Amino acid sequence: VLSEGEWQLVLHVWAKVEADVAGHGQDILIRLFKSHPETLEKFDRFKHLKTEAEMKASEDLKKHGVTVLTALGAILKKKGHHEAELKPLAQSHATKHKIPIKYLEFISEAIIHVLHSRHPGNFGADAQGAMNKALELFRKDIAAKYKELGYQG
Ligand code: HEM
Ligand code: NA
Repeated sequence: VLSEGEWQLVLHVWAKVEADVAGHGQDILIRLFKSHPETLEKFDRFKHLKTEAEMKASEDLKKHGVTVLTALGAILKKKGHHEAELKPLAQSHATKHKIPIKYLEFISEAIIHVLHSRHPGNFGADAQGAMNKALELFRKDIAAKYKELGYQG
């Protein structure tokens, strides 16, 4: 369980993300796909993209980035009371997309990397630790839901 103090570090960096969610989503998706190319193969819409330049120029990738980060934002803003938000997300990522927890760990890493790089003013050691705690809570709750849904993750 996160303290309120930890949630405020989380939401204070998220407020900077929200200056330009589209830009942050591009950086984060591209970071994921470059760091762990196997993750791109899960995307039938995007797996043809060969290079970072092609990724940067993809209007649909940018759109998806916004979808992803807005969903994650809505979860974080619940400060752990995210049962309703996680249900549809768990069901799609388990049953339709088939995303192992391992890959959730990878996008968590991508998120932290990008925030560390873009927001040194709001992502010092304490803030990063809070965000890590929030993303670990997220993955823990998702993993539990995966199991309920019949997916080993
Ligand atoms: C913070 C973690 C994540 C969030 C908040 C997130 C959020 C979303 C949302 C909102 C959608 C659209 C609605 C849906 O189908 O549920 C989506 C679709 C999808 N997600 Fe995720 N996602 C996350 C992690 C992942 C990861 C790590 C992968 C793969 C490595 C992945 C693969 C997909 C795929 C393949 C789709 C369908 C894309 C399409 O429209 O063709 N997601 N995600
Ligand atoms: Na800006």
